[PDB]
Amino acid sequence: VAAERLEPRVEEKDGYWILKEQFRKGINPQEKVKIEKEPMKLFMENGIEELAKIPIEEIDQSKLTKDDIDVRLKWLGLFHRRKNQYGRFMMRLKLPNGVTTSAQTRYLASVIRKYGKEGCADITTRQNWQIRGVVLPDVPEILKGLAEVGLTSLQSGMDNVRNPVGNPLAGIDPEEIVDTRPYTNLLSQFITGNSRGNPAVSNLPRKWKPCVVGSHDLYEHPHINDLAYMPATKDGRFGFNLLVGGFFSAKRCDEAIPLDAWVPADDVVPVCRAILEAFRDLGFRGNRQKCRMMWLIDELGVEGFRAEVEKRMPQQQLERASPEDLVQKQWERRDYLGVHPQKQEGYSFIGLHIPVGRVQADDMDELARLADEYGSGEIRLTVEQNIIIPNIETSKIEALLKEPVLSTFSPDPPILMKGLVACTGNQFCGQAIIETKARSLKITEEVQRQVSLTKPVRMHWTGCPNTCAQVQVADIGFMGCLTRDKNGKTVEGADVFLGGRIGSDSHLGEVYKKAVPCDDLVPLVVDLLVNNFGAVPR
Ligand code: SRM
Ligand code: SF4
Ligand SMILES: [Cl-]
Ligand SMILES: [Cl-]
Ligand SMILES: [K+]
Repeated sequence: VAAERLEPRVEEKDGYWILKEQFRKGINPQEKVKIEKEPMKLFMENGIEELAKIPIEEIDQSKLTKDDIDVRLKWLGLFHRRKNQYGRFMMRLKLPNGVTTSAQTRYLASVIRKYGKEGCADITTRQNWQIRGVVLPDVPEILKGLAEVGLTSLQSGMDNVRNPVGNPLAGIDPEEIVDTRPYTNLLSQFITGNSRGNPAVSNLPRKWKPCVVGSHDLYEHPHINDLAYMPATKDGRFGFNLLVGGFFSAKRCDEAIPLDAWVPADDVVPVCRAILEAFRDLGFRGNRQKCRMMWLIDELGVEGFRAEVEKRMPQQQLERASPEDLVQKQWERRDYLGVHPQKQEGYSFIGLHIPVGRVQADDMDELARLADEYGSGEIRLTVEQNIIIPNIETSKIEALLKEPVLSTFSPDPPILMKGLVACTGNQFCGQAIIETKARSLKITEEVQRQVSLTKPVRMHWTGCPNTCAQVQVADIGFMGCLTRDKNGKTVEGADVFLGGRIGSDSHLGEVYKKAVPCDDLVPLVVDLLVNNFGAVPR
């Protein structure tokens, strides 16, 4: 690699970071949008106030403003559902470590409630909240309301740092390695500039995902993150070994690889900054499918990339990885649904199943009520789109289990439901090829009616090749497609994936059978479960 390849391609100009004039040739259309107007100005210079007053029909009449609502607003966590819910916006938060409060939950519920049939909310595969139904004129007030309850939606979509994922059992599990909350909190504060915006990390070549590991279970899925912090002692000091480059895409799925770097615990933010600066400064900005950070690592080689991180560390120091980390390979992933004792004597947490992560305003209020009556007003989200309510005095559990809402959001649903994960799908998502959430519930219910089993089989349903529901991690995965019935009629289908493993012995699954009509999946899945997962016909 020539020395010229290492010239930073962006520069700071008036508080924002822009592509240098000599690096603008051949860039993709999204890069052109970012050059035409800095997206962060919508928040940091309050551009949203005037934009929100323009009728959407007028907005659509000029490229600049249409790009504002369809592209730039994703820097404020707002996602125009142009195709499938025209004029409405999904809104996505920062929620480091999946931690929310009852007050925040009620606030989000009050927002979606206003929108009636156009509103609802979802737990995401990054243990995050999305709300739906938002209209542009309400955006300024919603931004204010979020801030009032201690939430931000900054930099949650497009070419930004995604929600920092941590251990859902952080601080409460007798078996945790290290509480991940302080680190995910710090990362979120760094990324968003303490909820004011951080332009230094908002003009990346592409999305970028971080997680901090604190569980032997590896609930955080470090193998699929762009940066994963693996807890490790080195020379008698606590810190993290670093894995880099994990990502999924239609084109390519790759597990994270060692950077061959260890940092002391206090260097979590400095090294996040150094890696992001290297990616920002040096990453390809052509074909969007070749812009994720792993592509830069392949171009420079991992050592070449490492040197770029190192030069951007304070005092330009970056130690090599510790030979061992603290994660025990002898481990069985633990079910967190149901009632479990905390490390604090006399306290329990309860994991509740949220069917395909979907909730209405009334459901959110009820969950918030439970967290107040039984817990400490805290609700935690998980990457399987479930919830945990921690800090419940154990003597209260008997009463809790009798609460009517637990018949819907159950501490002990059937085993296949426990592991079921599904993306948004075509109810709202314009990329989706099929409907996912309703279909996956229906099929899973029919399958479980036919077979019993004891193995915790994890089924993931994703609506298109973007694989937001991570079919490549599933025991059985379903990727949306259109296919044909016996008469040659167009029908919704799924490509079925097998072979995904999580935890320390991770592995990426691959397509096993293409183009199966959705109406034909039940017998296929029943047979797979009996033949490969020890299921028994009822
Ligand atoms: C909500 C969520 C799925 C879910 O039901 O939980 C989702 C939703 C969408 N994703 Fe994603 N992604 C979700 C996690 C993921 C993950 C999984 C993960 O992070 O572990 C991936 C695969 C892992 C990865 O990217 O490395 C993922 C891969 C993408 C991709 C493909 C990325 C690529 O490099 O090609 C896009 C489209 C793109 O960027 O080209 C996409 C684009 C989208 C958009 C924003 C497209 C759009 O504007 O319509 C989806 C919004 C639909 C909607 O209305 O909800 N989404 N997306 C997840 C929100 C996470 C969060 O809170 O931030
Ligand atoms: S996998 Fe496809 S259909 Fe599902 S939310 Fe992501 S982009 Fe939409
Ligand atoms: Cl996005
Ligand atoms: Cl759309
Ligand atoms: K769920």
